[PDB]
Amino acid sequence: SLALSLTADQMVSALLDAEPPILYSESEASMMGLLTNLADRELVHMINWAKRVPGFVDLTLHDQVHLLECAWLEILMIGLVWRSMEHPGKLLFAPNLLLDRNQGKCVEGMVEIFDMLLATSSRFRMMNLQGEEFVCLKSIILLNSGVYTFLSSTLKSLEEKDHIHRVLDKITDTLIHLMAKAGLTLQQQHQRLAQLLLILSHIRHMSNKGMEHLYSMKCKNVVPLYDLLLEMLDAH
Amino acid sequence: RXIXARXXQ
Ligand SMILES: C[C@]12CC[C@@H]3c4ccc(O)cc4CC[C@H]3[C@@H]1CC[C@@H]2O
Repeated sequence: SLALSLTADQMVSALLDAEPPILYSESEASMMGLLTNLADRELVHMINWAKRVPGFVDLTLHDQVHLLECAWLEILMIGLVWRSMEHPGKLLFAPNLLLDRNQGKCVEGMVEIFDMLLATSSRFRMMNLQGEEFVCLKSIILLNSGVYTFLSSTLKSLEEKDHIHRVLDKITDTLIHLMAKAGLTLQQQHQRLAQLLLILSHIRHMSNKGMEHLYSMKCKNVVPLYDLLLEMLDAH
Repeated sequence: RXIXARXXQ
């Protein structure tokens, strides 16, 4: 229940405190070798960030896991694209790794995904996303991706299901509270809320192509065996 | 049956 009392200030704080650290990085095989290794490495501070997201541990060891397996690629890119946002034309995978559009065509079908990634960064940019807004979005995305792929047969996962909506609702207030600060009309405010929320869906789409692409590169044995990353795959 | 399962806990 703790998740539901905190306020738009109280909230946007914890979503800030939980923020993962900027992780530095380290043929088609190699390119993919590269983002896999960062991807695998981010994939731990993601877990760690998930736990410190209000309402999550409130979730269930099984639901926690399933939201993550559902959303992991989505969060990587929402974050990817955000990092990438002041770098028009580029994907700031790490600081020490500022990949470009055409560098996406070192991998089969990769450029197009990039192409999607970049456009959202554009969007987020030209829309002027703010960190608070973003931390918000990121959590929303974590909470809403696996929400409607649960095993809704146990009345314990029917508590769980409606919990998430409550949180998710709170989060949207937070966002609201946030947007009210900027000083937009209530039109422009929810004109906004609709702004972001849609993007998310383009992010699901992107995560999905992305998840297929990853799985294929697995097939060609062109991705290293990053145990954690690989097991993120093997739940789709 | 896991790293995800052990890091999350
Ligand atoms: C998942 C891919 C490797 C990991 C990449 C990554 C790696 C790190 C990161 O912070 C974000 C992303 C989004 C794009 C991802 C790629 C899209 C296709 C490829 O499989």
